[PDB]
Amino acid sequence: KVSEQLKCCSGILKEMFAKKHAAYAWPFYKPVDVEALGLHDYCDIIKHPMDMSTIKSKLEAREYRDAQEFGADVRLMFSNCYKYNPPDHEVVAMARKLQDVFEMRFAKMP
Ligand SMILES: CCc1nc([C@]23C[C@H]4C[C@@H](C[C@H](C4)C2)C3)[nH]c1-c1cc2c(=O)n(C)cc(-c3cc(C(C)(C)O)ccc3Oc3c(C)cc(F)cc3C)c2o1
Repeated sequence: KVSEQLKCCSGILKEMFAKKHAAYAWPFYKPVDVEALGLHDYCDIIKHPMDMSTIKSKLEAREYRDAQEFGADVRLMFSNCYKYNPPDHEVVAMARKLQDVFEMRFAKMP
């Protein structure tokens, strides 16, 4: 059922938070601290910021109708990173390693 795939989405997000991915996952745990980093143009270029904490809140508040809507937010998080940053930047390399974890689990969902 729809509520079985949303249970898997929780498991996928929990995995993305787990210790074994912590070295490359941490930049996506919470909203980009644009204040502290002095990224004055970030909110102008990124219209819909997204992060794993915001996704966790939305998932616990059952604001995702299906896995596809959860998926769109995970991919928005990564797209925001790929959009703002050059391809050589360390955060892009970290995004890709975490996205690979997401894409494999998301694809193998029953
Ligand atoms: C100095 C921060 C930064 N500067 C850039 C640019 C550098 C350059 C000028 C202009 C346009 C550029 C080309 C991208 C800004 N991008 C970032 C950037 C983008 C990020 C991003 O998309 N995500 C998802 C996370 C981070 C980020 C966030 C944080 C906290 C404070 C926890 O919010 C710390 C460090 C971050 O990014 C870095 C990272 C992940 C690894 C690294 F080695 C250095 C970072 C600055 C960043 O930092």
